Parts: sequence; C-alpha cells; structure tokens
Amino acid sequence: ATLKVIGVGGGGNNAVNRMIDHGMNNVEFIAINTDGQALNLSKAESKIQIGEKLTRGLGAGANPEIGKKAAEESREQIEDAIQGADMVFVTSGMGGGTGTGAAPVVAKIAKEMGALTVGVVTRPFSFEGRKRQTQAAAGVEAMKAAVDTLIVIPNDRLLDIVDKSTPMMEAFKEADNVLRQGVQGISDLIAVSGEVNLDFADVKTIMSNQGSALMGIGVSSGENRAVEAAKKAISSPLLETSIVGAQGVLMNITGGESLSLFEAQEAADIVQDAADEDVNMIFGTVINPELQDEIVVTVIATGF
Ligand SMILES: Nc1nc2c(ncn2[C@@H]2O[C@H](COP(=O)(O)OP(=O)(O)O)[C@@H](O)[C@H]2O)c(=O)[nH]1
Ligand SMILES: NC(=O)c1c(F)ccc(OCc2nc3cc(Cl)cnc3s2)c1F
Ligand SMILES: [Ca+2]
Repeated sequence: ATLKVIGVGGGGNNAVNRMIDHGMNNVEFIAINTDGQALNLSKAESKIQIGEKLTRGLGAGANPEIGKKAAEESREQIEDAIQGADMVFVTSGMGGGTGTGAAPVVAKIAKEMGALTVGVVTRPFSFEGRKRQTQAAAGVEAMKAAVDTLIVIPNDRLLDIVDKSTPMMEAFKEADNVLRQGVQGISDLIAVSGEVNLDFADVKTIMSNQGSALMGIGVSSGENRAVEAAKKAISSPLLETSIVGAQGVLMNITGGESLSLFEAQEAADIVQDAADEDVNMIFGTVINPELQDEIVVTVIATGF
C-alpha cells in the first residue's frame, strides 16, 4: 500500500517540509504550489508547479478561483505524480488563493484515481479577518465534498495551547503532528502483522466515503496506563471534530508482553463511551516485547 503526502499552497508545503525534516520513511512527498519561489525551496522530492500560465510563478493573491483554475490547468501533471497511490494525504491551509482553490481539486483527482483520500486542513486565525475565514469555509466545504475523510485544524486552537512567549513556529509543529502521527500510524499498521491484526482494508472500511474524521494517539505507562493512553488518543485541544458522536472506530493497542485483556477492555470502553454512540469498532492489538512498560493507543474515528 502506497501512501503519498501532498501539501498544496504555502502552509501545506511548509507542513511537507517539516514532516520531511522529521524523517518520514516509506512515504512519498509531493509539493504543489503556484508560487515557484517557495516550491524551489521545497525538500519534497516530487515538485509540481501549478498555474504557471495563470500566475507567472507567483501565488494566487488570496483569490481561490486562481488556485482552483491553476490546478485544473495542470490536471495531467497532478495525475502523474499521484499515480500508483493507494492512499493520499492532502494537506493545506484554507483561506489563501492556492490551497482553498487547488487543494479540493487535488483531492478530487486523487479519489478519481481510486486512492483513499484524506485531507488535513487548517482554518485561519480569527485575527486574519472575517473575509479570509469565509473563503476558508468555502474551501473546507469543497474539501469535504472531494475527500473520503476530513480533519479540520482551526489555527485558533493553537492559542489554547501556548503561553504568551511560545514561538509561532513551535505552535505550528504542534499542528504538524496531527497529520504526521496519522500517516506514521497508518504506516505501522500496514507494515506489521499484529496478534489481532488490522490492515489497509480495515483502514479503507473506516475512512472511505465518510465525512469528518478524528485521528489520535496516546502514550502512557504506570498504573492507569490503558485508560490514560486512551484518554490522550481522543483528546482534542487542536481538533474541530471531537470524538463525541462517532459511529465507527478503528482502534489499536500496542504494548509489551504484560498487556492484559482487562486493560484493553478499559481502553476500548473509554472510547466507545466518549463517542457516546453505538460505535461499530474494528479492534486490533500489537505485542511489541521491546515496549516493556509503555502502552500506545491509537484511534481513527469517523461516522458522525
Ligand atoms: N497552522 C499553519 N497554518 C498556516 C501555515 N502557513 C499558512 N497557514 C494558514 O493558511 C492560510 C493560507 O495561507 P497559505 O497556505 O500560505 O496561502 P496559499 O499558499 O495561497 O494557500 C493562512 O491564512 C494561514 O492561516 C503554517 O505553517 N501552519
Ligand atoms: N493490529 C495491527 O495490525 C496493528 C499493528 F501491527 C501496528 C500498529 C497498529 O496501529 C498503528 C496506528 N497508529 C495510529 C495513529 C493515529 Cl494518529 C491513528 N491511527 C493509528 S493506527 C495496528 F493496528
Ligand atoms: Ca498489519
């Protein structure tokens, strides 16, 4: 199963750069921008410049109709870079000319290519103004209508998690983690055969043609570890779509040899509970004798 991550527009291309610096193996990156200046600064291996005729190497100047046309224009170019993919992650910052327009086109194409297509998009800060927020909203709606599942990260949520001196770039990589853990998480699942095994078909079942989505992970050790880790995996300080309301959950617990049946029920009860719905769950377990005392709990919840 081939996963590609594609950032669209400046923010999404900054996400691709920081993820890459982090080192993400077996995932192919694709940078898409109208602004050739930034694109040339990408560490993405596969680089597509969109709307060259339209913008002449510049960005879309806040006009999503430019970014939309620009991606339509280079449609074939995007199709090729996508080609061979089983699952694609389209990541972008809503509210600009390029992401708000092109990203939903890019996501459309991916789906048409038969790829499981997931978007991780930001909503703009309230301080950016009312107009940029309305434009982003339209983009989010377009995203929803082009994807299999969507995660929305309101940039305003970052204000919840910083003190007055936390640098902006440090607030940003906090947001990076949502997508990054999502991708690495789904990558391990595929890679390893667990003792209660989940695979890409289980991923497809839970994420295809859904709507909103939650992706999360929690780590704990100590005595309430399972319940602790499970709480963290559905914790949503930066999330717009909360766990509550969820019809479907794919869930996995990784621990060492000491993983007990009892603590696994504790963790699952927590999730099924917090949804406070009749969750159709797909459960999995991994035993990594390396892990010893740590417990990892991972969630993909949809069906709202
Ligand atoms: N969280 C986050 N948001 C960003 C980042 N860069 C840009 N944005 C947001 O995305 C919106 C669009 O900006 P950008 O993606 O650079 O413009 P575009 O290239 O024309 O799509 C802005 O209003 C910002 O809220 C980033 O690095 N992190
Ligand atoms: N039982 C299995 O087949 C298996 C495995 F052998 C290794 C890892 C697994 O889960 C890894 C994940 N990590 C994450 C992170 C987020 Cl943010 C969301 N969902 C997931 S799923 C599994 F489900
Ligand atoms: Ca597996």
